[PDB]
Amino acid sequence: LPEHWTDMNHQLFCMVQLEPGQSEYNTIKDKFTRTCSSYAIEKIERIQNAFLWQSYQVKKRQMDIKNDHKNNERLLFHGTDADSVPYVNQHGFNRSCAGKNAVSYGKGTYFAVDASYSAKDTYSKPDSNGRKHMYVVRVLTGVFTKGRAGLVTPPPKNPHNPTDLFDSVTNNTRSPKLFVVFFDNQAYPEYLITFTA
Amino acid sequence: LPEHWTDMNHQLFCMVQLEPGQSEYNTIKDKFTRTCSSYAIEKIERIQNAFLWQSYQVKKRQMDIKNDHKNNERLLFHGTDADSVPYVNQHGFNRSCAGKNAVSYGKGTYFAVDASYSAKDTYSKPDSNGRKHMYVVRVLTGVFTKGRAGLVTPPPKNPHNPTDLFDSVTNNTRSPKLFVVFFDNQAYPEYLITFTA
Ligand SMILES: NC(=O)c1ccc(Oc2cccc(C(N)=O)c2)cc1
Repeated sequence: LPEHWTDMNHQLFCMVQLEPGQSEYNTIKDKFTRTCSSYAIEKIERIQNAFLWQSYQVKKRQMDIKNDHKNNERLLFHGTDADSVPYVNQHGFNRSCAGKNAVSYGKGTYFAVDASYSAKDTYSKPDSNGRKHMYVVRVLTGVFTKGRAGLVTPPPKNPHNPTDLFDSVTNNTRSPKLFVVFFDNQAYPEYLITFTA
Repeated sequence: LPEHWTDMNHQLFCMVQLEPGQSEYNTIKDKFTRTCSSYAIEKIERIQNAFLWQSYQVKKRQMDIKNDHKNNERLLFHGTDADSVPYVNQHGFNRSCAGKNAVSYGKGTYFAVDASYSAKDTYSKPDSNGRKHMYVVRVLTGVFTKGRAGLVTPPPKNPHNPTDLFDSVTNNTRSPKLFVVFFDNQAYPEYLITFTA
């Protein structure tokens, strides 16, 4: 487990409230405010989930071996409803629970490049207290191609070798604004931003 | 990587045909003929998939910690069509693939206690030549409960803590004949039996 995590005292899961003025808080606030300067952050929690971390780090090492010295990992955003937060914190992103996106590039879990996209009420639905929830997520985007609405897995790189897959798909390979992943443990929910108008 | 695997010349995937009449072949054959003695076995292959094995073993160690005992694994059967075999050998079982058979106990991957159940033509579909395909699968069934139609994950053990889930579901808790799992890397395809009626 990473050495800068708080001691969890044999526990397997903890949310750690960050302090404004720490580089760790300030980098996430800045990444968010870059496209959502109209909203205000209530708090930023670091998600310490030992099992999700272990399974994700195994998938990352495998994709680092399989791919040719790629940057396989991106830090992306995911807006969701309050009712989903306890499940995501504990169990991560389940494609079987994902909504149809208004532009579908496949049946999987969607992640945004820009906080502004995730900040829409469609994704980060305001709870009964007007709190919106957005995860900051390590995603194994790996080698990607433009997706299509029919996909239940990423497409093959080569139609004559149908099992050798792209790692993820995007809306546009030149100017990616979203990624879709189709496997468990391809995404680590690292931070939860709680925010308001 | 387990002792009984054979050398892979630094490769990460191999299908290894078992030698008839040796101890490993005999063991797997006996599990099949216990309920399928009227069938003809053409061959048995050991599936040596390093990445699938690693991801599965990580989930096993996690479930052994969580359940506080090491009785979490069962050896079960899975019949499928010839066209799904390459995908299962490389990627394992995927709840998102199944646009085919019934899902009465939930939208997960189905496994049989008896080879005779998996030997049905609706699962192990005969190809042009009457060849049928069935996997022998290590499944992390863990603590299980009765399933029902529409489940996307196992139910919670107590709805007072709705994120602490059962590991799998079954048709019948007292005398199970099938198990359903809802997460990637909860099942390792260990052997592929090629056979005919
Ligand atoms: N009662 C049901 O509706 C039912 C659903 C799926 C079933 O599928 C299975 C069960 C066990 C194994 C296999 C298989 N693919 O080998 C398929 C069987 C019964």
